[PDB]
Amino acid sequence: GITGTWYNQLGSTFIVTAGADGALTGTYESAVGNAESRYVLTGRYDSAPATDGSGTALGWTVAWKNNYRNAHSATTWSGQYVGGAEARINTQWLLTSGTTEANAWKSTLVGHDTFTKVKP
Amino acid sequence: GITGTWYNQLGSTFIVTAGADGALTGTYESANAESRYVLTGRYDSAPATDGSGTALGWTVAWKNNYRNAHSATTWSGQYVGGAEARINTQWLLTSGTTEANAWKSTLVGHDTFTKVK
Amino acid sequence: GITGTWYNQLGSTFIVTAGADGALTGTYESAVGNAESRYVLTGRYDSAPATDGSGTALGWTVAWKNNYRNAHSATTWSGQYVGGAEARINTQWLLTSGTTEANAWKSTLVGHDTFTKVKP
Amino acid sequence: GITGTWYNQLGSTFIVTAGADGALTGTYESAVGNAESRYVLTGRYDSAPATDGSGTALGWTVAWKNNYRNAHSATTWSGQYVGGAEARINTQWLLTSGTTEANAWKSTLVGHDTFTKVK
Repeated sequence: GITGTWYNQLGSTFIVTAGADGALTGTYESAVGNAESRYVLTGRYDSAPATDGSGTALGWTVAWKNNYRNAHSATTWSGQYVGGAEARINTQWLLTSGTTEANAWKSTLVGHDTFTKVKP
Repeated sequence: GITGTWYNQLGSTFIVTAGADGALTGTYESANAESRYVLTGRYDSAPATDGSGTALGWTVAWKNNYRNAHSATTWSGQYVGGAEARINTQWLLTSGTTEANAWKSTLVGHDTFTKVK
Repeated sequence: GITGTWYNQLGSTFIVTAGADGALTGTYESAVGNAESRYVLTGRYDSAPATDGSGTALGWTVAWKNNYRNAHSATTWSGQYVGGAEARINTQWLLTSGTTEANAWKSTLVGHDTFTKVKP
Repeated sequence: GITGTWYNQLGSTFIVTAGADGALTGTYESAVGNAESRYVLTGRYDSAPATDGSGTALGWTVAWKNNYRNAHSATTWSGQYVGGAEARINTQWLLTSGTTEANAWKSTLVGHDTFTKVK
């Protein structure tokens, strides 16, 4: 299932637990950006997905502050878990930095990450 | 500043508690009990005091005890304080799909939340 | 109609002609970023929209190179024209910079611009 | 290196010409290539990219109307071209459908496409 240790295409490590209530909890370690060591993540997933072959919708957030660094920014990943021999979580993400109003136009980066339970 | 009730531009409301450890927890109401959903996210608990906003994000999976849309939305944005406080966000809404339909799985948009209806 | 001079919420100037064949042509002047004066734009729009009250889908691109500056980047706006007493073009945009492979993860900004024929 | 035929991860094809001063013009079609699947594309690219190893920024639009069909929608692709023996155009896209104002919240899909010179 969703619970386990995942890696994206760039080597970031996503350690997550999916609870019966639809909760996601865990830690994220980023291979890119103004980040070091582990950061808390929380999110939600559909705990009763369809039975027609569709994936399981989910999302989570990391605020890029821990006991060692603060980048004044947060990323959300939105996507779906696809089961099978090679389980996969396919996502698109938004990374918003705190900015002044004059700089808000350049506050948000966008991209896509794919996660598997094997390293890239 | 973040803790409390917020209203978007389209008739949605949420109530959130911003914890001292960076947690966001609360309830999102898209329009009655049947429209209330759990929300969970994170925010920068030590933002700059230089005029910059406070970065944050949260997720709602659209399942409750009454309904299930097999989908989830994430909002990514920043809180801006003061007399006209705002949470300015962009969002991604992913639906569970088959592989053949995955190309059309994700909608994108924006929401602005205020403390006054 | 779409043809005319439009302004976004930041005061950028969008001068566009919508041709009978679905073509958009014109110039863009940005209120923000590494930009000076007018840049070429081209795009497309639905020249026969639905008659059920729906807006008119459209999109356009600016590469941020002109005779004065080159930011090595390009923005695409995707949206729809909404007729009314206060005509409006509502868009979401992607701004991709040319980067190295190691920096590609942070190559693309995302935002939303709304245009009217009156300057705010 | 941009001019020619490109193929995405899901079968789609485009034939583009990159003009000297930054114009992109061409046709976007399905893998089958029948006339009913072909649409005009136009866009722009950086005609003087950096020389430090960075990609070439570009974008283009297709409105999904041709002489045969009209889906009342348009897609923009924003990305960069990377040359070499394994040349690529790496993009993210936005697909906006015409909607009423009440449905505007669900008007815009987002995704990503990677284009290569071989199928």
